[PDB]
Order: sequence, then C-alpha cells, then structure tokens
Amino acid sequence: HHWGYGKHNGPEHWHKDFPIAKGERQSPVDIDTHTAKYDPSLKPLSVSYDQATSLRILNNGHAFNVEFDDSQDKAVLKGGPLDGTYRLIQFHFHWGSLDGQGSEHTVDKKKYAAELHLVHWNTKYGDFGKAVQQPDGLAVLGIFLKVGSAKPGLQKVVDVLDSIKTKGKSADFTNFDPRGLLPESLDYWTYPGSLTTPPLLECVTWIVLKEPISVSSEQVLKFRKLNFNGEGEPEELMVDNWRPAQPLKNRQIKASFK
Ligand SMILES: [Cl-]
Ligand SMILES: [Zn+2]
Repeated sequence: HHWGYGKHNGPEHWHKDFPIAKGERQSPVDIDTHTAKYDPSLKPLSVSYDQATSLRILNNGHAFNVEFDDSQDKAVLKGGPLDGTYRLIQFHFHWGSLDGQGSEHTVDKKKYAAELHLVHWNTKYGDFGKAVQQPDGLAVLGIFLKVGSAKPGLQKVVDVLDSIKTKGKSADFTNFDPRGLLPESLDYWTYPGSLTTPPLLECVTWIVLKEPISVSSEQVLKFRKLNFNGEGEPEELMVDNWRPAQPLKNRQIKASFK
C-alpha cells in the first residue's frame, strides 16, 4: 500500500503515513487574486538556464521527471523572494484526465489543464537531501498549462514518453533546453509552502507565474498515455496526479505586480 492518487491510497489518505499532510504550510493552495498583496520590495526573478545540462527522463510511478546535472552552478534561479542561488535539479508536471483539471494550484478557483514544476535547491546546503530539511531549502517555479496552440519547446519531451511508459523506465535525454517552457512574462505570486507529494516537507518557497503557457490537445493527450504501473502489471493510466488545494492558514500570498 504505497501512496498514490487512487481511491484507496490518494491524497486524503496521505496523512496516515505522513502526518505533516495536515501541517501549517502545505501546498498547493488557491491563489485569491484580490487578497494577494502587491509587494514592491520583491525583485524580478533571474532565471539563468543558458548552461543547463539535462541528463535523463524517468517515469517514477507518480510523474515523469527530467533530471539535470546539479553538480555545479549551470542552471540557477535567483532574485525574486529568494536569498542565494538555487540550482535546478529536475522538472515534472501534474495533469488531469480531462482538460478542465490537472493543475495543483488554482487561481480564483480556476483549474488549468496541467502544472509544470521546476525544482531547485539552495546551494548553501550542499546537496538536495540536506536542502529538503530546511525551511528555505527549495524553490519551485510553477507554470500553468492551458490547452490551445502547441508549444514547440515541449515536443521533444512528448516524443520520448513512449520509451518510459511504465514505472521505473528511464531514457537518456540530453541537450534539452528548459527555456523553451517559460512564458513571456515572469510576473509571479509567491508564498511559503511544501512539496506536494510525500514526504510533503515544508521546505519550499513557491514562485507561481501568472502567465500560463499553451500546449495543444495532442501534446497533453500523450501525457495521459503513460502508466502508474510497472511493466507487466495491470495497466493504470497516469492521470489526475495532482493534490487538491490545502488550507492557507496563517500565510500571505504576495504578488510581484499590481
Ligand atoms: Cl520526486
Ligand atoms: Zn510537482
């Protein structure tokens, strides 16, 4: 009985193995755009992904991750609400069975078709595993996807998904440029929160971009052909791998824009 997204092991069950599921700084949340406070002290984000080195793509049974070489300061995020330099380690997505759901964060209760997470860790802590134990250990860039026109920069990703259909499969995935996934504007909301999968550690500064990117219906359809299960086991389609919005409790969402 490992956690997942089904009826018997899904997010409303996670608290039994991970009591921090009911904590004070759980993610994701609904971003109420009228209640978010403009904070003119927030700096622009600085995303330096020109030297990024992708290595590999892996189906880990909950999502697919694209992994980057984080042994040096090659793809980093700084600025915004952050102090110091955060290195990119992986990205992944959450998506739905239908185009009207899939995102983890919502905006005035609006759900998007999917959500991209670019996960970065604070270099002062030396490695990813030490970083997840700290309140300012991680910074996740969240980007909403809506269905419309195709995103050329994502096509490379969707074309290898056939080679990692089932849990545990990996494939070489070099020379992928994550700059092709960014929107035009870098305006954002930010709030302190958590990983949205177990172990749900409260170590994340969330930076959620206001402007979604567009993907085509055909592109998101290929995500939905992946499997939660391993090879040879009964087929369960990897769909609806998103955690519902959690209570904001004592937190303020700040916006970089008015
Ligand atoms: Cl993971
Ligand atoms: Zn995620």
